Amino acid sequence: WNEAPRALPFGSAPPTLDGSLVGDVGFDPIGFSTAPFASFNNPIYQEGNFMTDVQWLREAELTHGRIAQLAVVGFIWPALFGTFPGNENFGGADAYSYVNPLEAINHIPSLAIYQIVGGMAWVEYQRVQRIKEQGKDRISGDIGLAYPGGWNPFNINYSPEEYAEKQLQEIKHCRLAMLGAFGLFFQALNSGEDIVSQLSPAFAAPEYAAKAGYFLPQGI
Amino acid sequence: ENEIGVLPPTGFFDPAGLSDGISQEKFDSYRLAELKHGRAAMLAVLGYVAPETYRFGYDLIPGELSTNDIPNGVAAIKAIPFGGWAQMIAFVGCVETYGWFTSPTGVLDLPDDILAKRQTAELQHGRLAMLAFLELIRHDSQNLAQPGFDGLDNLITGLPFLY
Amino acid sequence: FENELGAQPPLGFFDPLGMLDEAGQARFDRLRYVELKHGRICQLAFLGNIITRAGIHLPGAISLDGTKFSDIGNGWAGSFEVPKDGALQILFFVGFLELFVMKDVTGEGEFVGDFRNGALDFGWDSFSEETKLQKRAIELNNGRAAMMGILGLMVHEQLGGELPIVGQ
Amino acid sequence: ESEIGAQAPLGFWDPLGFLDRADQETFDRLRYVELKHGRIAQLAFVGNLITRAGYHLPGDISLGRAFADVPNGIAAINGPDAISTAALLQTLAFIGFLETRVMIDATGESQFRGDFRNGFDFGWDKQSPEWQTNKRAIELNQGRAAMMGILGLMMHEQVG
Ligand code: CLA
Ligand code: CLA
Ligand code: CLA
Ligand code: CLA
Repeated sequence: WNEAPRALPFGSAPPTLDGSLVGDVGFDPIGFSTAPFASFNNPIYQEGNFMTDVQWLREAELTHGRIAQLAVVGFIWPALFGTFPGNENFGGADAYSYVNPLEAINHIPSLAIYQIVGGMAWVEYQRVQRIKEQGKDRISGDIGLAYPGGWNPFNINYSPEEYAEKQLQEIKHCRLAMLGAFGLFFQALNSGEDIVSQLSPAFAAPEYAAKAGYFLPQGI
Repeated sequence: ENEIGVLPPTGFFDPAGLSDGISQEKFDSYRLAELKHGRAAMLAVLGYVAPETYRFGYDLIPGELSTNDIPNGVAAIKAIPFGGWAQMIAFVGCVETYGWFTSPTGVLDLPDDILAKRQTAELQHGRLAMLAFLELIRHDSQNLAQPGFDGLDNLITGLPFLY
Repeated sequence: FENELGAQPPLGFFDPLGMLDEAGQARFDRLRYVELKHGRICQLAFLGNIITRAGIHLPGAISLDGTKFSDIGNGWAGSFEVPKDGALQILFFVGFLELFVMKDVTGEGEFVGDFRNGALDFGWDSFSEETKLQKRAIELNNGRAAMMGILGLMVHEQLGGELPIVGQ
Repeated sequence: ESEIGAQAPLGFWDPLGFLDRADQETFDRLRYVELKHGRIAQLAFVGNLITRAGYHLPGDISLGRAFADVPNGIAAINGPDAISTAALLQTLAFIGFLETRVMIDATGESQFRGDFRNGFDFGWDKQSPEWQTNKRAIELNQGRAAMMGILGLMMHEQVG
């Protein structure tokens, strides 16, 4: 094992991290990268045509991170910008009026849940197809969003260095957003309130501590 | 004689001479017991604290006997029906006798020195957890047999921020 | 076996349990035959169940002693009011269909499940080479979907609840 | 594969074709499972009959409950008015300890998987040519019959 890697400068990192994958600093004290995580019971495994273990872990990291990135804004938005203009002529019985994120899950029509689940299933069926058909040449991410060659309504083009910089930004935001989403969820659970109704009271003053006011007459 | 698990706090700690001569197979069997007992103790200490705040909300018997209701500690073995214990022990035996629900990707391939250090650490943490379990059940049974005895209140005397 | 039909693009060849591994040819034929039989049965059962739940019932569905068609319920519990002898007659008819008619009674075996009685063709050589494969696929897959759907309907009927779309 | 187990009107009886591929180890494992299930089944059948007759051990099982107080049948282990869970757990532990420390092969008698001589036997030595075969066809056979019988008893006592 290599010794003294950036991050954990008094520790060690496995030899499998190397360079390659963007975002690599050497943070891997336990392992998880020297084990066949993409070969044991994988039903879509293809001998001599699949990806490596660390790339599989990167795929998992990207998935968890993108979900968390969406989830943070999902937690914050309805409480601060107001609810969706929906619920009109829907007979929802103020379903969308609720702003506590842990309460809205018990008041939405089942059609919304099933639509979300179906959309996710479709997206990742496409992802599975791409993974199988791309062989042992995996560009990571895939799913064909806005890059030349795939779907690209805005026709985004980037120089290779710009593409690498975008990849680095994406991975950093993914990690930070995972931490933030975890924190927001458990804060809201323990406090029993959304983030805005928990932070706004602690902005100016408590009611029992503020002074009565100014009553001194003027002109005397 | 001299194997993994010897640390400077003591030097051999074999007062009763339970090893003496024996044989290699007997010592290997002893070590395998020391590990299994230690891992079980670690898991038990960890799982004696978790139900104090969380509790999966499923029904052991459909209709009654929700996990939200059964008491925590040594009073659970009386509440849970015998069939549940039988099924759990059967599942553990399925895990142990066969290789089911076990994956060979957790063994890892660490270098020799890292492996030795981690094995010693595993043994030490297990050995601490065994005595932890001893105090835990001592206090629980003493308080349950006659309330008020051992005037400290609540399960888990340490970590008072739970209550 | 990794190239036969049923390897739809979405997932490709899919054998998680890996029961095929080493096999001859009777095993694959038997598996395909039973899969196709289950698919056809489930398609018919699902269509019947959905049309009965839709609300339209046969005016001629009445049985002995009147037993107006509107009295008959739906579901496994809702099927416990038909006369015993009528159900025995239905079972005897289906068993007869399994003993005769529903087999290859000519000796032509272009593929498993191509009974056709060698006499009731509705136009087969008209289709192109690829159209045969497409129709055999579109069939099998809809059979698989019907199998899963009817199992879900039967399970949730006894479990108790409110499935979307369908009232329940 | 024609060995002990195919006789009595119907010969090799494998309607579902489990042994279409077959192996020596697979057949040995299946035979051992069948034999163990059969032995346990006949012992349980005898025990259920004898406790149905009315006989009971003297004394008390738990703290203040005689052996003759517990119900007869399934209700003994599960349901209201059953044996205390502690006693059942300890009896199960005793059964497990005896199973894992008593009836294993610690000497090397081998022969058939399921032989637990360990040097202790009565007559399985002097006799040799064929009494082994017909006796084994009995041991297993009776096991099958008693297995069906105990299953039927459980069915009846659950539905009756
Ligand atoms: C602490 C007690 C203890 C211990 C350690 C053992 C240990 C062992 N027993 Mg054992 N046994 C015990 C008590 C014990 N027994 C008791 C009290 C009985 C009843 C008298 C049995 C009856 C028994 C049988 C019949 C067999 C064993 C076997 C075994 C061995 C493997 C067990 C295994 O793989 O896990 C169990 C793993 C499982 C996955 C369990 C499968 C459960 C099946 C599939 C379901 C059975 C139906 C269910 C019980 C009821 C369904 C209800 C219905 C409404 C659905 C092992 C040496 C087996 C053996 O020797 O292997 C060749 C074997 O065949 N035992
Ligand atoms: C279950 C089967 C199924 C399948 C395979 C599909 C498949 C499809 N639907 Mg669809 N749909 C379904 C059920 C299904 N649907 C149901 C039940 C409804 C309600 C009646 C709809 C309503 C619907 C509409 C209205 C539309 C589609 C569309 C589409 C197409 C594009 C989907 C897409 O990109 O969304 C992508 C969706 C997302 C990326 C959302 C993901 C959001 C987060 C990140 C997922 C997080 C999931 C979370 C972890 C789950 C836990 C939370 C939960 C407890 C709430 C695709 C062919 C669209 C189309 O063009 O088709 C014509 C379209 O406009 N569907
Ligand atoms: C000695 C171990 C032990 C024993 C005997 C019990 C026994 C019991 N626990 Mg418990 N528990 C344990 C450890 C243990 N637990 C641990 C380590 C945790 C922390 C996760 C918990 C958390 C916990 C909760 C939150 C609850 C219980 C409850 C219960 C009771 C109901 C049975 C049940 O659902 O258990 C469930 C038992 C477990 C979940 C333990 C699983 C441990 C195995 C070894 C995990 C194996 C790996 C796992 C499948 C995932 C793989 C990860 C991968 C990295 C390998 C029962 C008395 C319930 C109750 O009513 O309390 C009174 C309840 O609500 N337990
Ligand atoms: C499809 C599989 C299946 C089925 C049909 C069942 C069925 C049942 N489970 Mg169950 N279970 C399963 C899988 C399954 N389980 C799995 C995978 C787990 C996780 C390990 C559990 C964990 C579990 C728990 C924790 C409990 C149940 C209980 C029950 C019973 C519900 C209450 C009842 O009917 O009281 C009638 C109950 C009886 C008449 C007593 C049944 C005695 C059992 C079946 C004997 C088991 C013997 C064992 C498997 C083999 C011998 C021991 C082995 C060590 C050698 C019911 C018989 C509850 C229960 O037993 O309530 C009493 C309960 O508390 N189950």
